[PDB]
Amino acid sequence: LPRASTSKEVDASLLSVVSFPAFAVEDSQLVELTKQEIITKLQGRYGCCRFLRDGYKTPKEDPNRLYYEPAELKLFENIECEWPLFWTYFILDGVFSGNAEQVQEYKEALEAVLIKGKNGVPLLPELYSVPPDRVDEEYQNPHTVDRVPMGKLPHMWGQSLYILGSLMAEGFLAPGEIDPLNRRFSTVPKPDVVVQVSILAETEEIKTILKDKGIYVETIAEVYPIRVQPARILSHIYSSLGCNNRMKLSGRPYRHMGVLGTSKLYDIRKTIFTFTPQFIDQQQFYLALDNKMIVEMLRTDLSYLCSRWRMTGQPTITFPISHSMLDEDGTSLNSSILAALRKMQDGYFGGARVQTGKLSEFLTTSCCTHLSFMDPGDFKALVLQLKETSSLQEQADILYMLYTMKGPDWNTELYNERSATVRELLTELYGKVGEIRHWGLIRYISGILRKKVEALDEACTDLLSHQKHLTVGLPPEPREKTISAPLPYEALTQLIDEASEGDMSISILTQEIMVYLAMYMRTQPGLFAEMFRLRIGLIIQVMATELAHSLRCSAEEATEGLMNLSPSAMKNLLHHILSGKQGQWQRRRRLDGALNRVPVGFYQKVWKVLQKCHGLSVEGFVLPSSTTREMTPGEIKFSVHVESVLNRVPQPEYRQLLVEAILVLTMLADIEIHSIGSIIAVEKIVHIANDLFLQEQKTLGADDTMLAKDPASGICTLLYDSAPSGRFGTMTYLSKAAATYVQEFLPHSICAMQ
Amino acid sequence: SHSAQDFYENYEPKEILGRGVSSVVRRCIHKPTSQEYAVKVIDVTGGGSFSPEEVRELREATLKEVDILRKVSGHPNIIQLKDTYETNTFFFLVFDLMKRGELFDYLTEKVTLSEKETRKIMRALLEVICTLHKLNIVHRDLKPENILLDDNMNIKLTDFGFSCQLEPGERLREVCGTPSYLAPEIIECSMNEDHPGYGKEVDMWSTGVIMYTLLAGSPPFWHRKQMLMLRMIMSGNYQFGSPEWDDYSDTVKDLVSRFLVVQPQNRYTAEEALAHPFFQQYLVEEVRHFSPRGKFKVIALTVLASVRIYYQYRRVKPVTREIVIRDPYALRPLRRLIDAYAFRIYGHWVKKGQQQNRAALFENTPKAVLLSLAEE
Amino acid sequence: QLTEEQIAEFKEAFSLFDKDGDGTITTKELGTVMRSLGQNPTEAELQDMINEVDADGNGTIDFPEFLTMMARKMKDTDSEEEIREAFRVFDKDGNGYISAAELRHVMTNLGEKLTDEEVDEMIREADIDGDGQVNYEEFVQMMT
Repeated sequence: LPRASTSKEVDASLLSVVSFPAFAVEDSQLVELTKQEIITKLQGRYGCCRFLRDGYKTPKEDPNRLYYEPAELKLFENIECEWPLFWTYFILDGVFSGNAEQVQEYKEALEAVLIKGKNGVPLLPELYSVPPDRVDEEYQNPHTVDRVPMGKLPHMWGQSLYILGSLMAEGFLAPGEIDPLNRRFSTVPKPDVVVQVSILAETEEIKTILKDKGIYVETIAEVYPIRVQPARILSHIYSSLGCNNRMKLSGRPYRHMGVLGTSKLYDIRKTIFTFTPQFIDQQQFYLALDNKMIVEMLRTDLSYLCSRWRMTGQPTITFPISHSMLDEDGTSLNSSILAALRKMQDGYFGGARVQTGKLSEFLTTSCCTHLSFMDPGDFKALVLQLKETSSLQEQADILYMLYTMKGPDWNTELYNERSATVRELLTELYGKVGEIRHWGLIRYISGILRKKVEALDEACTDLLSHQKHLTVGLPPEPREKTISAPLPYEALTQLIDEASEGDMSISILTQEIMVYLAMYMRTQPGLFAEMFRLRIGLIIQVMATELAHSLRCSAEEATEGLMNLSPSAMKNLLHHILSGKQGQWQRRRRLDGALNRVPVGFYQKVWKVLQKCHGLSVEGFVLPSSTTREMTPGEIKFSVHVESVLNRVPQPEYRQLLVEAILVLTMLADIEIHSIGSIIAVEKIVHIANDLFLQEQKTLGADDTMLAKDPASGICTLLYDSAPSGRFGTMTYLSKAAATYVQEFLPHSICAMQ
Repeated sequence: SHSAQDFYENYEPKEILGRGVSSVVRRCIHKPTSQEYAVKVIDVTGGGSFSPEEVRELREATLKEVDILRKVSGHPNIIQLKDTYETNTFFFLVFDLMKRGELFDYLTEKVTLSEKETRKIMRALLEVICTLHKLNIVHRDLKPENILLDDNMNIKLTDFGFSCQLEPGERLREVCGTPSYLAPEIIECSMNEDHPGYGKEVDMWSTGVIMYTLLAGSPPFWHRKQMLMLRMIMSGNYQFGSPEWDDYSDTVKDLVSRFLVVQPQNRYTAEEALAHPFFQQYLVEEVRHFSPRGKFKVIALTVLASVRIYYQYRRVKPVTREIVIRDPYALRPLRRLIDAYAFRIYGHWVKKGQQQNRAALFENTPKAVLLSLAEE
Repeated sequence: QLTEEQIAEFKEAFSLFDKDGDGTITTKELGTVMRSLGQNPTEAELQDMINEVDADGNGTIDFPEFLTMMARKMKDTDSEEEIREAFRVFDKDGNGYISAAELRHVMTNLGEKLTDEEVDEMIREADIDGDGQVNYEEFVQMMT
């Protein structure tokens, strides 16, 4: 809401959304905030500008030329001409709901900017252009120089809007006539909604088990007038609405169905139909094979359904108990399931009120939808080895080999009576894989079947909308990709496959991690602070290294253990890593460098110090100070430029040392009031500080073994071990080295004063 | 212990405000008058993972809590339990919605505090502890994380979960709390069973240790290993750093030293602590009658102060950039800036528990071969 | 550890510093008492003193700040300089001895409404040798 897009800080076109046409907004505080921001930022003398740094109708830019060259330093600053359309929107916005004095003020302001033409009638000019001669004065005194009209002015849009506003203000028409749908009451709060939940038994054994513990339900039978089927049938049925053969129309394309669609009842040819929620589907992914996962998705869906429910009538949810919800012995339901049902009872579960009962009572009070469009108008040796051999590992290996070699769809002829295809055998493998709960090959066979998780694109767009840049693949580049814009489902899948290469399981792991990140972003959007770019491969490497350290095993053993880990355990590990909760300080520095958790104001301080020097060179590469006028601190390109400059070194410890030295240099620059006028090399600062620390430690009397040397960086590991603050921390040494370097390039005078 | 429907139709839930081990804090509004409150939803069932014995002990503990908060209600500096509701699965305790977080966030953000707010905070704490001791009620859980802050810098104690009544003539022999905040008596009682027990002296020790961590910024006693930490807690050799306590008055140091005393009998009480000159203040008085020697003394001290203020003013030293190159930790602003920046960079690694603490960031020891000698 | 009579003398002194009872020393009153004895600090100097004595920039001084600033142990050298400066203040006349008349002018400058008999009793009780003058040793031992 506050920003029109990721590139424009503010746009005056947001007024139309939050005014007379198409009222779609909530949290009126946001309305007031955006109105005040627009008034403070874009208001001028005879109107307002669309957005900052627009060069339309300017004495520069060479108007006969398009495709603006990247030379917008100051040639389009504070000279945006004007647009009275946002002014003429304000009078209507004020006169609509309850404002009168604002209406008179805006009308008085607008009458002064009017131009009288033929026959003496109001006429609204398009824009007022700055004179080509008085341009330097405006740069020092903005909104002070008079302007002249420029361009066409038969503006039908603004004139019609002004005429409509004047007619409405005259009192001839009421606000209730323009909108008969009553769209002016979108700011009225809705108190709450009660959710209804129905419980069914899959067979008689399940019903007996639930009645053992005191839960009374009815089986799938005994409700013959009512039928239940999954939601994919509902989607396939909906894929026939609005189809025409003469006009070449194929109807609605196939798409997934949310909880908001399955909650309501349906009527198909004088019958009652109910559809179960999508997240209890086991033929798509293995996410529904975990009970705690089912519980948390159920709680989230319950909260979401109770939140909006902008429909009429109470909702209805059906949660049948399947065979997979029992224990290992199959004689009782799991503890989590019985706890969830008991919490559903007594009318409080998750964050909503839950009322249970039977479908007979819920029929008289529930939303019903009437559908009318549905009315009638030697490989043989390998096969033998597969048949005779045992163990899931060998079976999976031989199936994968045969699928890659000759059997994408070829019949293995394993059964002389039934033609058993490779895909057929792979599918029936899931049946025995699910019973053992062996999370070591289910991912492998899922990679063979190339199963794709539904609703990935919405998760990706949700992650992108938070001003974050996503990344797929392991380093280094060009193999690293950068998805900066939303992509189609097929394009995203193929990009993921190309980034994943032939490792196969990497694609499934990346999809899983993306799902976890999307799920956790909504609930707690505060743990992603101090991070700008998300890289999946670095994350997986971090988890592998952490597991290897925890188990004190080899990398292969750590990867095998990570693959075996349950999805809930993977979520817990991801949460632990994200929360952040010799060998102690070095590990912290390595983790921080791997996740490059920069402070919240690093870029602003970098820009501020850059404003008082010619640049900051790192290992030959230099960042010129001329970039300060070509960009702004809020712009993403500056941030990615500094990140690209910083990540030249591969060692995370070096990156952290660089960050600390830059921060201490920015702090120290405040005390002095002078211009260095020279290139500052931070590696020299780090080396000088390390040498000073080495000399001090040698003076103290430490033996050589304590003051060791790194194999490929030249920095003592005890320096990495040193705490930041304190009288013996690295901060003091870095400050001393920075002061020495500054003195080395100073005109024999510091004149420090604060 | 009213029925749940009254709570359902009386208070309306809202967004989360905090999370805990097994409970979450959620804001609620009282429909008749639209006043805001904070509720504590406790799941006695514990998501179905609790054995019935654990469930029953949780209900008993919650009930004894509720009945111990009932009696203490009335003090303006204590939590007010507005309403309670009980079900077979949940407890709903309605409290006042304060505004901000605990003292932990304030201390982390401001690194160290000054004496101006410290005086008021510890005056309020001494008043509350004196009131509690008068009511023959002990708390034994005095922690910075158990104090909430208002918009007007108002603090009220909470988390009485470990509080219990003490019959006269009785001596408790139980061990609880984080290892940093035990007074020596609990440690001795844990090690040997022949000691009679402890009393309100543990509250005084907690007050002293929170004094020290509020002033210095780091706990007086902390070390990566537990058994040694217990050892030099037992020996009791708290020390003040050289370039850390060179800008503080002697009265506050004396009060702190009086607060922590190994002998339980010699420890200062709430009234004796409140009688200290550190809290001394005057409003108006005209009954000062005395001998001329005192008049000479007062005029002499007046002249002395009037001539000493100028000399104290002139004692300031310039920026001395050369000393900055030599040693920047000597200057107070430089040390403050370094500490603030270090806290800002690594402020996401300080949480509850003995594993991570504020003292882990500062390193005042001359790291050298002397680190070889750790213990026996 | 302080005692009750010391606190009484301290509050009497703090009341004497503040000519108008307000609860604060105030910049104007500090300037007035500075000029009364014969010194002219500038406004910048005065605000420097104010920000140095106070823990923040409120620009005001209260009772506990004076407790803190005069309960300090000044050792010997700095205390020796302070007592010499106090002596020189009391020694406006180049004689090196303190008489009843000099005390009279000093109290009048500080704003004390006393009488000749009171100051005579004061100097008689304070003096030990009975010569009518106070020596350095007597002054330093009295400073307790």
